[PDB]
Amino acid sequence: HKSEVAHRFKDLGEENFKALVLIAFAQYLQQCPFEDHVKLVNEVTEFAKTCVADESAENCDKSLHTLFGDKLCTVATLRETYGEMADCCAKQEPERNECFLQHKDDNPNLPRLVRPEVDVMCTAFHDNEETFLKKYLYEIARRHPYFYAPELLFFAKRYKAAFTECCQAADKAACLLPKLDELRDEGKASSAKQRLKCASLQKFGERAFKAWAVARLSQRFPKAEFAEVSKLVTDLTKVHTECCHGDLLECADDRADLAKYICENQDSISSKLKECCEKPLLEKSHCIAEVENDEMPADLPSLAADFVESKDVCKNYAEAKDVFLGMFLYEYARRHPDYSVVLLLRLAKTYETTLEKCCAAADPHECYAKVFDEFKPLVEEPQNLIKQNCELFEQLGEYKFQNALLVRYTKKVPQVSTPTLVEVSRNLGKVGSKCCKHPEAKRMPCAEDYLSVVLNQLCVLHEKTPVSDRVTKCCTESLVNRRPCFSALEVDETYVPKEFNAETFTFHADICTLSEKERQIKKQTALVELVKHKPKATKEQLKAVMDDFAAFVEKCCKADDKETCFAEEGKKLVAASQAALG
Ligand SMILES: CCCCCCCCCC(=O)O
Ligand SMILES: CCCCCCCCCC(=O)O
Ligand SMILES: CCCCCCCCCC(=O)O
Repeated sequence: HKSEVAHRFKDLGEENFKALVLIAFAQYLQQCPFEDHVKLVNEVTEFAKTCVADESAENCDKSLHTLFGDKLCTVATLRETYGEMADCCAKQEPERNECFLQHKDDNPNLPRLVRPEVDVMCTAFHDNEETFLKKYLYEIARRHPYFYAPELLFFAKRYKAAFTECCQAADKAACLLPKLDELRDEGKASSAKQRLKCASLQKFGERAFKAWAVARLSQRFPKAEFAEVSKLVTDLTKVHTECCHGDLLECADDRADLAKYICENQDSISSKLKECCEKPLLEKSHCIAEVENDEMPADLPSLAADFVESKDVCKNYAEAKDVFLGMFLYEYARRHPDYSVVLLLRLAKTYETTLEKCCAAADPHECYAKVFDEFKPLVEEPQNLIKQNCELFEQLGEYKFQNALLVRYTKKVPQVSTPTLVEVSRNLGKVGSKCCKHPEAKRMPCAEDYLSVVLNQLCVLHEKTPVSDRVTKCCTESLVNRRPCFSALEVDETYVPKEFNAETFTFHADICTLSEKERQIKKQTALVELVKHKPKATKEQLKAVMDDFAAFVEKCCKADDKETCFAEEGKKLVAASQAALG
């Protein structure tokens, strides 16, 4: 066109336009004050309007990149607030922007964001909802500089809706709070999955990512043709590459184009792309990305036919080893939307391995014959894992469930810090409630989805401060094998118990007046230390100590005399127990 600005303005809309302009400036200039950005966004929104009136207007022709970088350098403090960054402003653009991208901090040093009181929020909301929302958007944006802007703007709207529906309720806290807590987990998972994808794309390479994308796309569009899927796995991979790099404009467009393409060729891909394809430009890609699995064709051959019996398996495989393996995935994946992608990748690598051992010997069509027999154990393991954990989560609550995990993982890796153990066992438990809620069909995939980021967080920390060689083995190990590795660790027999400390087992009646949250975290932290001290304790010897401690609290946090019963009856328990546990 002529005016790239006008086009995007007209396209996006004043409302979404200003929101994104802010998020953008916020992600680059993570240090300037809110008041500073609003001024920028306004100066910018005013310009764009100029172009929407007359495209020939000065600069209305300039490239978005050029215009953007021009304003960033309009920041005087730049040199003292950012210093080195102010140096980028001295280059021709290809480099100037490339320069900017570099000085983007992934993990800056800002004060953790504290959640005000429901009523303080609801009032701020009502008084001036624009600057209240804009201000909070600016706070999130600057802390997560690589979060895909449009997706962030999409959470924003989900936030604006919780306050709208809740701030008008009798019990605003019972309404809002459980909503903010959810939005928080989702937003945190989302940012972790993005970061996780770029990490793997660089660590493991284009091949692995393409293999992942194939199995992934085959489950959703089981009707599209492998040629169609390859077309998409190719573009898709190009999209993450650019998005990961950091350029929002490039990333934004790449996503736009691929979304349009998918829509025009709807029929060739899936039947469920109905809604997503009618939605506006800003929601299309996101919608499609979340879309539901199209139904898998009823009449289709068997796999053993084309991949087990066939005496060409080796001829076609050697002709092009990757295109053939991708076919196996495409074929196996669209037949199993109930499998986790990592399970699929686990099979493809098992197939690839035997295919290499058999196409090089006597009579292969007989070497790789008992291959599907090798898949059984691989499949049965995660399945049984889900069954056993969802069946137990049904016997004990989410809390009494998390505790069981606590015991399990502390015995596996006692070395791990206690606050870390709790955080992890906590998260895992939550994964237990959102996934065990689906039928045997959507379980495995649900689990892998959450587990991935959870497990990755565990490694990200451990990375910073290693503590166990065992976690490091599983963590730096195969991404496809991370989970299995951990489920594999056995009770650490090496580990030498920690010296007793009653201070660590000194509870004061304050626990009587603590939110169910702090109450648990309190009892749960003790539980961890308890096992770190006596790791050979049984579930019997432990269910006992836990139950005794159970009634105990009811006896003093409800007695006319409090902190006494907590010091007299307590002295008795730490004693009875100390002995009960050899
Ligand atoms: C912002 C990255 C923080 C990582 C935390 C991931 C959220 C845990 C997922 C969940 O249990 O709901
Ligand atoms: C294992 C091959 C690496 C491909 C990267 C896939 C990362 C997706 C992580 C997830 O969301 O679960
Ligand atoms: C230190 C954190 C403990 C790691 C737990 C990893 C989860 C594996 C799932 C399971 O087998 O239950």
